[PDB]
Amino acid sequence: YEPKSVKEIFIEMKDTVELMVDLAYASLLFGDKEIAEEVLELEERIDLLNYQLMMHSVLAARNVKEAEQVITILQIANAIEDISNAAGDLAKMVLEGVELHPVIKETILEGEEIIGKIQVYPESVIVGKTLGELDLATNTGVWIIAVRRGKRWIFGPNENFKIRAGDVLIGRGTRTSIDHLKEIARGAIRVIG
Amino acid sequence: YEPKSVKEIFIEMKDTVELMVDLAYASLLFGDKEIAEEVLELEERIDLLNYQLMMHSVLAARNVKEAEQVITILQIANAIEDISNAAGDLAKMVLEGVELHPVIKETILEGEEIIGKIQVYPESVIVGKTLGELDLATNTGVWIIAVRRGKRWIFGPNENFKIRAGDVLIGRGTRTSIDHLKEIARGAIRVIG
Ligand SMILES: [K+]
Ligand SMILES: [K+]
Ligand SMILES: [K+]
Ligand SMILES: [K+]
Repeated sequence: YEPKSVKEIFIEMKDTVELMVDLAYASLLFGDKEIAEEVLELEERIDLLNYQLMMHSVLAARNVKEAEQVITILQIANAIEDISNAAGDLAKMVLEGVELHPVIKETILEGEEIIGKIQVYPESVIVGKTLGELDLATNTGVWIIAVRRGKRWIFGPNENFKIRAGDVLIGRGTRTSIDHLKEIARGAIRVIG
Repeated sequence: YEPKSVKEIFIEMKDTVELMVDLAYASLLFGDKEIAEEVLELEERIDLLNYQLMMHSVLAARNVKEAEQVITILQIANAIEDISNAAGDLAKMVLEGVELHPVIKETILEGEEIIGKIQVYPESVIVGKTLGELDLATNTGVWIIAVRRGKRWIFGPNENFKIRAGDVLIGRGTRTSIDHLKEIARGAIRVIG
């Protein structure tokens, strides 16, 4: 069983907690319980990652100096853990079926950074391309945090994920970026970058 | 004194806490105490905003139904507050001069989403343009969270902020997006979008 490094564990924690906050907001925006449940499942992966980060960290330190540096890692993971649980608190609200004040969804759609639902049409130039090749974050400023494909959800999709007509992309980015990607997705704009 | 709405207060809280997390990571990456101090100052603005959100919220509810909806707002603000304090915990570490384990900066530079320092040269096409007109988030995928201009920091700059040669932009985005913006900033790529 090949050994993982502290860094790769740390990186997954950081990447994961950020995905969780995005999905938490998405679950509130669309009042979607499945997205919310994904957030709680990720919250457990965070706890697991944190445990491994601690195991690795602890064993790594053998002298005072090393110990002090290992502690800085644990402190940041602790802060990450707090952000994780906060995201979990947001998801719980959706899972409880609570009736949300209307300003909540509006706020999510009107902040500097929003969550948007993007329908992919048959004639769009992104149909048949992987996220890896499209690399939407880089090329559009829109970060794809999930895709609804029929009755299934693909959360935090790879660079290997290939887009199909009918897919519904859940993206994060500025309003303008989102509206832009929609036109592309609609096929109205037959060019990316 | 014109009345603010719950939404605008809520929006500033959400926008602000996100800026705080970005700056927290930036203060760790560059071991920069001034950025870290900005994070603690923002943490106070969050508390203030939260207080106002509570005042407004409380007064708004007059019946059981309204009260239940107002509570959903307070619950989310509470989660935001937890993310705020977590960001503050990260900044405290930098302010304490703690010696960071090397994996920390590497992790910030190697995650899915990174923090990058971008030098603007005299010959770059963005010199003399406002963020509003460049709207880098939309047009490049790079989110500018701050600018170091000489001996001064401008945090969370407006759409009215005009870029100058010599400015050092602090951006958030994918590695590829960041490297791209650097070429533009270098003037090597005389075209944006
Ligand atoms: K040890
Ligand atoms: K805590
Ligand atoms: K009342
Ligand atoms: K707490």
